[PDB]
Amino acid sequence: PSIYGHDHIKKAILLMLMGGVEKNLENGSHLRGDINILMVGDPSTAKSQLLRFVLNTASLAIATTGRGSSGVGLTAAVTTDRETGERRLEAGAMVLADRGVVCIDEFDKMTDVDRVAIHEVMEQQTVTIAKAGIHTTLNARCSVIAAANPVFGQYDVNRDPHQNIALPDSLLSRFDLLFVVTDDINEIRDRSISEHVLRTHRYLPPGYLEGEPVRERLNLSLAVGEQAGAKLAKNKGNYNGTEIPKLVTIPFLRKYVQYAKERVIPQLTQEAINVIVKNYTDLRNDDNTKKSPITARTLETLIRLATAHAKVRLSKTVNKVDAKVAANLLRFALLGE
Amino acid sequence: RVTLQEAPGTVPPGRLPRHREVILLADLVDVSKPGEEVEVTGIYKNNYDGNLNAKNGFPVFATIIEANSIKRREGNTANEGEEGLDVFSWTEEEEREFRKISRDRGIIDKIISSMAPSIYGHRDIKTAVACSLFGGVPKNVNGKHSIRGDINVLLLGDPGTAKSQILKYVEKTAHRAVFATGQGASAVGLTASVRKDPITKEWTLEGGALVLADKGVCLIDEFDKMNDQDRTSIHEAMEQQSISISKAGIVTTLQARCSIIAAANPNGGRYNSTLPLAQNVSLTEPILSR
Amino acid sequence: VVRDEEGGDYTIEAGALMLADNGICCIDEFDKMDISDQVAIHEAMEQQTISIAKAGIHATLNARTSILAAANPVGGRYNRKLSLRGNLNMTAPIMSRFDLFFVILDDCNEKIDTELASHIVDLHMKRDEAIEPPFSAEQLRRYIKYARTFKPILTKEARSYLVEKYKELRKDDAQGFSRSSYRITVRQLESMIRLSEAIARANCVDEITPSFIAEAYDLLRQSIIRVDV
Amino acid sequence: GNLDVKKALLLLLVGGVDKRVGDGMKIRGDINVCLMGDPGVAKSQLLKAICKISPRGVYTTGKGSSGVGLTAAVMKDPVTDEMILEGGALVLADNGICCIDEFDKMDESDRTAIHEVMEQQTISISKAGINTTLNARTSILAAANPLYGRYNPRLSPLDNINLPAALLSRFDILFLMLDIPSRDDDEKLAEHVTYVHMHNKQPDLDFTPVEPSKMREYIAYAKTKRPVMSEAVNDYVVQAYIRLRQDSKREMDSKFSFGQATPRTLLGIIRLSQALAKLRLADMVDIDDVEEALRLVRVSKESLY
Amino acid sequence: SVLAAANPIYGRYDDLKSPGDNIDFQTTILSRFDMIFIVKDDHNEERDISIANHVINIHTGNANAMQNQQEENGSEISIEKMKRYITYCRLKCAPRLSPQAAEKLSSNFVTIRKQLLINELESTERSSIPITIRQLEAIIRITESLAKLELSPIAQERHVDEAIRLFQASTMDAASQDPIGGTSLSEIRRFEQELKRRLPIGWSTSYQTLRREFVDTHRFSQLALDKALYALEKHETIQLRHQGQNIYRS
Amino acid sequence: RFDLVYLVLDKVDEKNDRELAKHLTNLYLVLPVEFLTMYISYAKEHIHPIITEAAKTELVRAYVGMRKMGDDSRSDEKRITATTRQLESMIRLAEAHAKMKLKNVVELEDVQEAVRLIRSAIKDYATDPK
DNA sequence: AAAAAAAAA
Ligand SMILES: Nc1ncnc2c1ncn2[C@@H]1O[C@H](COP(=O)(O)OP(=O)(O)OP(=O)(O)O)[C@@H](O)[C@H]1O
Ligand SMILES: Nc1ncnc2c1ncn2[C@@H]1O[C@H](COP(=O)(O)OP(=O)(O)OP(=O)(O)O)[C@@H](O)[C@H]1O
Ligand SMILES: Nc1ncnc2c1ncn2[C@@H]1O[C@H](COP(=O)(O)OP(=O)(O)OP(=O)(O)O)[C@@H](O)[C@H]1O
Ligand SMILES: [Mg+2]
Ligand SMILES: [Mg+2]
Repeated sequence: PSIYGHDHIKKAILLMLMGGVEKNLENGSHLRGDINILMVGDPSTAKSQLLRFVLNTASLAIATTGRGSSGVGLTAAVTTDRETGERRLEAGAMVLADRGVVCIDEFDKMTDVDRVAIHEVMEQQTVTIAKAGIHTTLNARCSVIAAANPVFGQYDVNRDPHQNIALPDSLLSRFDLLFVVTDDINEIRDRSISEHVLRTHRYLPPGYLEGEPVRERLNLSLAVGEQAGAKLAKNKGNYNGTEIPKLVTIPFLRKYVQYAKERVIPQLTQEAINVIVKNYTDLRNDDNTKKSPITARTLETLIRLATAHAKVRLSKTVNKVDAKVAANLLRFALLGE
Repeated sequence: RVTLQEAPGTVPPGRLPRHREVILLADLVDVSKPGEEVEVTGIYKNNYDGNLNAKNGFPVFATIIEANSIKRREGNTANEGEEGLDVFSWTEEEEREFRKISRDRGIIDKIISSMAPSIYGHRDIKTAVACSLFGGVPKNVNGKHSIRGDINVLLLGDPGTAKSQILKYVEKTAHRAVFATGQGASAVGLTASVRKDPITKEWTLEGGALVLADKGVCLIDEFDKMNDQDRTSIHEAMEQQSISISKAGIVTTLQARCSIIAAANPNGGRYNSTLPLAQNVSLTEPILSR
Repeated sequence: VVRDEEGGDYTIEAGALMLADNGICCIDEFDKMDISDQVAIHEAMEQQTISIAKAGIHATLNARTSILAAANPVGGRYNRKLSLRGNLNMTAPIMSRFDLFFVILDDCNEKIDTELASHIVDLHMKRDEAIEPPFSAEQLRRYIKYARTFKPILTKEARSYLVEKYKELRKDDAQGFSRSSYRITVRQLESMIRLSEAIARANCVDEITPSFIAEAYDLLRQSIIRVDV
Repeated sequence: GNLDVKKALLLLLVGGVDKRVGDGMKIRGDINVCLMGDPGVAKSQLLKAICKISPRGVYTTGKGSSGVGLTAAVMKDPVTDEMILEGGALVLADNGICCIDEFDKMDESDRTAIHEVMEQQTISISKAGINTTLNARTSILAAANPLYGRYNPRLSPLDNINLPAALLSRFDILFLMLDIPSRDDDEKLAEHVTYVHMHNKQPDLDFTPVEPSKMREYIAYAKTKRPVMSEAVNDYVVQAYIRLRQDSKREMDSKFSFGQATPRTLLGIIRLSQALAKLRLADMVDIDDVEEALRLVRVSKESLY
Repeated sequence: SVLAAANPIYGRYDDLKSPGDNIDFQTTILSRFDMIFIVKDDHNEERDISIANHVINIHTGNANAMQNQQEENGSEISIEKMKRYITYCRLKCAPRLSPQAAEKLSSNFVTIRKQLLINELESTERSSIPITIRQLEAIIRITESLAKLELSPIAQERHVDEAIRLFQASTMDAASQDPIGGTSLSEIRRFEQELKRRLPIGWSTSYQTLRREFVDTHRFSQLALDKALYALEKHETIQLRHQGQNIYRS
Repeated sequence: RFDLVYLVLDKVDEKNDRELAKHLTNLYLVLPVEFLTMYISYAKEHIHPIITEAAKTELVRAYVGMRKMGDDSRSDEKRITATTRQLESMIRLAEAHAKMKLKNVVELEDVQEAVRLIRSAIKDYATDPK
C-alpha cells in the first residue's frame, strides 16, 4: 500500500504469484506453467522496493543480486563431506527455490557468462550437471523476476527499444511481460506523491513513543505454538479508514493464495478461445509501432494468463471476461493504455 | 631462518638459480628483509637427513649456512671507497670533522658544486637534487594534522642532456634507492601487492617498490611513456605518504615516506619554447601540482 | 616475468639481449617492433642495463651488448628525394642511439647484374670452396684477439683537432633550418672518440693520430651526406 | 504446416549415396542440412521431435557441458585415475545424428571440431601421443538465427549465419523460415495451437494414418532395401549442373547472392536423387527423383525473397 | 554512510566546458548520493592572503599555542568528547516530523522539480545531475539529523529551514550551475546594437518599456531576459539599481 | 620468400564445365606402386648432380631477359621484377630436374623448363593494370 | 573443486 501508482504492475505480480497450471503430454513433452516479469526503468522508480515486497509476501523465494553471484555456484557445487570423505552435490541458488520464485537485482550488470545458466534453466526448467563423474538432471521449475536499468543513465523515449536494453534478444523473448517505467515531471503528480511519501514517514509503531529509537525484542513466549465466523476481526482488513474501497490484510491474502494454488485447477472453453484468437490476430496485423516484437509465444502467454485469471476468481472454467482482461493487460504492457 | 637464492645480476643468462638456507642467531634477527640483495659471511656446515637420503638413494647430506655478518648491497653497487659492514656509519672523529666543516662560509656552494663532479653546467639541477635528497621536516599538529616533509623533483628537456646520469648518481649516493623505468613497472609492482602463500595457503602482503623507498628516494625514468593506469597509483605516495589496501579480505594501511624523482621527454622530442607547458606534455594538474 | 598458476616461482626469462651479453646481438627486420620493446631498447642501449619491477620482484639485469640491425624503408624502395627520417618509421631518439648508418640500393643497370649473377654462379658450382680472401679465418681471429688487448690514449693535438671537428659539425648542421634539423649531440662526440679508439686498435698503436680523427669525422659526415642524397 | 522441412528430414533419415566409388574416392551418405529462422518458429521443437524419434539422435550446444566436445566421456573417470582416452573424438559420431541449437553460439573449439568432421573426415587431434581417431560419419543438424534476430530487406549474405562461408558451402540444403505476419495463416496456427491446448492431448484435428513407431520400423525397412544408381540420368544431371552454373553467371545480381558455384552442389543433388530413390522406391533411380531434388533446392532458395 | 572524494575530468573543472562532459559518473550512481559539493579554486588575493597567513601560522611553531586557548575559552571541544557525544546521541534520540514541516517539504520539492524542468527545457539535453524522490527522502533525513543534534523529540521549522539552505547550496552549486553552458547569436548582436544606439551612457530606461517594445518586435520576452542578465554579468557598462526597474548604463 | 606460387581461378564457361561434369560423372560410375617411393629415395641419396658451364650462359641470358622487361620506353622506373630470388629459383629447379631421370650433369632442357615454369606463374601474377 | 588477483595479448 505504500507504493504509489504501478497498478498494473501489482496486478501482474498478483497473477504471477498464483500463475497458471502446468500441462504435460505423453507426446507433447512439457509445457511451461508460470509467468515471468521483467522491469526496466530510470533510477528511483520503486523497482527494488517492490521486489523486496514480493520476496517478503511470497511463500517461498530466494534473494539474489547479479554482481554478487556466480553461475557455476548458482546451480550446483561439488564439495567433499567431512565424515564420509566422498564428494556430493550441493544445491544452488534456484534449486533451493524449486516451485518458488527467484528475484534478481542488477540483472543487466551481471556478467554475461553467468547468463548462460539462465539460458539453460528458463528454457526447459531443468539444470543438468556433469562434472567430476557426477551425472544427474536436477529439477528447477522456479519463476524468475528481474529488474534492470537501461544502458544510458536515463531512458530515452526517442530511441529504439533494442538499443536501450543491454540484454540480448534471445533471453528477452522468453520473458512474458516487459514493463518500462519513467518518472515524467508533472507538478500535480509531484505534489501527490510528495504528500503521500511525507504521510508515510510520519508513522509511529503502536504502543511506543516517538522520542526514542526502535529497540530489539525477544522471541515469542512459547517455544512451540499451535466464536467462529461472527468476529471478522482480521477478515475485512480495513485496519484504518482512508478510502471508500476495501483493503485486506497480508496474512489473509497469503491464506487465499495458498487455498487457490491447491484447491482449484481450471479448464478453458471455446468462448475464451474465440476472444484469444481474435485479439491475437488483431494485435499481430495492426501494423503500428510497438515496444517489442510478438510471436507464437505471446499467444501461449495469453493462454497462461487466462488460466491464472480463471484461478484468481475460484472458478473451474475460463470465462471470456478473463480473456478480455488478459488482452487489456497485454495491450498495456506492450502499447501503453 | 631464511631462504637465499642467487642474484639475477650474477646468474648465467637463461639458467636457473640455486637455493640455500641461512640461520640467524641473536642480534641478527630481522636485519634482512624480503626482496633485498644481501651479502652474508658465515660458516658452512652439514647435517644428516632421512628423506633426502630416501629420495636420492645415496648417502647425501644437507647443507646450511649460519650467518656471522650481514652487509646490505641494494642499489649502491659502488663498494670500493671504504670497507666495513656499513658505509653510512660515522666514528666520533668523523662527527668532529662534520662539525668543523659545517661552519665555514659558503658551504652550500661547495655542497652543490661537489655533486656529480663529471657533469658540466646544470647548476639548477644540482641544487634541486641536493634540496630533494636532503629533505625537509615532517610536521604533526596536535597529533591531528599531517604535513609532508619530503620534496619531489620533475625533470624535463631535450635528449642528450644527461638526465639519466644524474639519476644514476642520485641512486649511488642515496641510502635507500629504487630504480624503475618506462613500462617495465606496473601499478601493483610499485605499491604493495597481495599474494597467496604456496605453503600455508592464505593471502599475505608483499612489499612493493615504494615500500623499499621508506626514508629514501624512488627514481623513475621515462616518466612520460608510462601508462596512465601505471602512473595514477603513486598519488598517495607523493602526497598522503601512505598506502592503503582493501583486497581479498585484508584491510591495512602501509606507511611510505619516499621522494620521487622523475625524468621525461616533451611531445615531439623537443621543447617548443613558444608554447606553454600545458601544450608541451600530456600530464594534467593533479600530477603536476605534486 | 613468468610464474606458475598458484606457483611460487616468480622468475624471469632472458631475452635475446640478455643472452647476447659481452657479445653481438643481430636483430633482423627492425621495423615491426612493439611499443614495450621499442621503449626498452633505448634504455638498454645507452645505459647498458635493464630494470624491471613487476608483481613483487625487482631486479637490474646486465645487458652489455653490441647491437647490429637491419631494416626496410617504408614503401619498399628508398626514395632518394626524401631523407632518412622521411623514409624510415623509427623514432628520433632511436636514431641518436645508433653510431653509424649504411644505405645500400639496387638498380636495373645491365653491367652490374651480370657480374652479380656470374659471381653467384661461380661460388655455387665451380669454386664453392675456392674463394680468395687475403687472410684466413684463423689468422683473422688471431689478429683480432691480439688487437683487443690494446687500450689507446689521446694526445694534445688529438684533443684540439677533436674539439675543432665537433664545433664544425655542430655549427654546419645547425645552419640549415630551425625546428626541422636536430641530429648532433654529445653522443656524436663520444662516437667519434670510440671510433678513433677502434681504428687505433686496428693498427695496433697505443696512441692516436689526428688522421684517425679525420677518418672518423669523414665517416660520420658521409652518414649525413647520405641523408642529403 | 512446414511440409518442406519435414520432407527434408524424412529424406535425411534414409541417407544419400555411400559405400565409396571406384579407385577408393570418398563419398558420404549422410546429408548435412541447416535450418535458418527467427526465434519463435519451433525449429527447436522440431529438432527435439526428430531427436526423440531417431534412435541415433544426439543434442549438443555451445558449452554448458564441457565433456561433450573435443573430448570423450571417460576422462579421469576411473578410481585409479588411469586416464583412459581416445584422443580426438565426439559424442557417438559414428552413424549418428548430431543436432545443435544456436549454431552461432559455440566457441572456436567446437567450430573447429565441426570443421574437422566435415565430409566424414576422421578426428585426428592428439595431446599425449594418442592417435585413436574416431571414424566420424554423421549427419549435421544445425538450427540458428542471425545475431540481429530478424530478417532484413538489405543484402541477404550480410545476415547468413555470421559464420565462415566455407562451412556454409559444405551444407547440402539451406532452408530459411521467415515469419511473415499474415491473417489467413496465423489464424489457422492460433486455432490449431488453442485446440491442442483445449483437449490437453493431441487433437483429432490431425489426420495421420501412420504412427511414430510405424515409421520407426519403416525407416529401417527402407534403409535395408538400399537401391543402387542408374546411368541413364547422367546427361540430365550434367545439363542441370550446366544450368546451375548459368545461375552462377547471375550471382552478381546480388540481394540473394546465395546462388554461388560449387561442385558440392552437384554432389548434393546426386545424393538427394539417391535418397529420393531410397526412401520409397525399389532398386531403381528415376528421373523424377532428380526433378524432385531440383524442386527442393529451388524452394529452399525461394524463401530468401 | 559513504563519504567519497573525486576529481573531475581534465583536472580543474574547466567551467567554459559543458557540465555534461566534466563528470563521468552515470545517473544511477549519482542518485544515491545526496550532497554533491563542487569545490572550485578562485583568485582574488584577499582570500589568498588569508589562506597564506593561516598556513604560515599553522606551522607548528605557533599553532601549538593558539589551539590550546580554544580549549581554555570553551570555543571548541576535544575529539574524544565529541565521539562520546555522538554515540550518546545516536543511542538516545530519534526525532520525528510535523505536518507544517511536511507541507513545507512538499512545496519545496515541487518548486525544485519545476525549476529542473525549466532548465531542461531551455538546455534541450538531459541533466547530468538528476532530482528524484531520493532527494526528498534525503532532505527529510537532513532535517531529522539536524533535529537529532539537540536531542529534540520533534523536528520543527528551525531545523527544516537550515536543511533547505544546505540543500539549496548543494543544488545551486552543482546541478543548476550555468545550465545554459555558455535563434542562436544572430539576435545577440542585433540586440546589443540597439541598446548602444538608443540608450546612451549615463541615462536609463524602465524594464517594462524595453520588454514591451522588444516583445512587440521579433525579439519576444524569452530572448531579452537572458542577455539582459548576461550584459549585467559582463558589467562593463550595464548596472541594476532600485530593484528590477532601473536599467542604468555605466 | 616462397619459391613458387600457383593461382587457380574457376570461372564459369560452357566447355570447361561440360568437361568437368563428364569427367566427374565417369569417375562416379599407368599408376605405379611404392616403386615411386624407393625411386625417390634412390634419387635423393645416390644422385648428386651438378650444373655445367654451358647452362651458365643461358641462366645469365634469362636473368638479363627478365631484367630487360622490367623497364620500358618511359623513365617511370617500373617495378624491379628480376630479383636474385628468381636466380635461386631457377638454379634449384634446374638442379632438381637433373636429379630426376638419374642424370649426373644438367642440360639446357632443364634450364628452359625451369624458366618456363617460373615465368608461367609470373605471367599470371599481374593485377588489373597491364 | 571453486573463488580471486596479475601480466600480457
Ligand atoms: N511510487 C512510489 N511510492 C513510494 N515511494 C517511492 C515511489 N517511487 C519511488 N519511491 C521511493 O524511491 C526510493 C528508491 O528506492 P529503490 O532504490 O528501491 O528504487 P528503484 O527504482 O528500484 O531504484 P534503482 O533502479 O536505483 O535500484 C525508495 O525509498 C522508495 O520509497
Ligand atoms: N655536461 C654534460 N651535459 C650533458 N651530457 C654530458 C655532459 N658531459 C658529458 N655528457 C655525456 O652526455 C651523455 C648523455 O647520456 P644519456 O644519453 O644517458 O642522457 P639523456 O639524454 O639524459 O638520456 P635519456 O635517453 O635517458 O633521456 C653521456 O654519455 C654523458 O657522458
Ligand atoms: N508453427 C508452430 N506450431 C506450433 N507451435 C509453435 C509453432 N511455432 C512456434 N511454436 C511454439 O514455439 C515454442 C517453441 O519454439 P522456440 O521458441 O523454441 O523456437 P526457436 O525458433 O528454436 O527459438 P529459440 O532459439 O528462441 O528457442 C513452443 O511453445 C511451440 O508451441
Ligand atoms: Mg532501487
Ligand atoms: Mg530455438
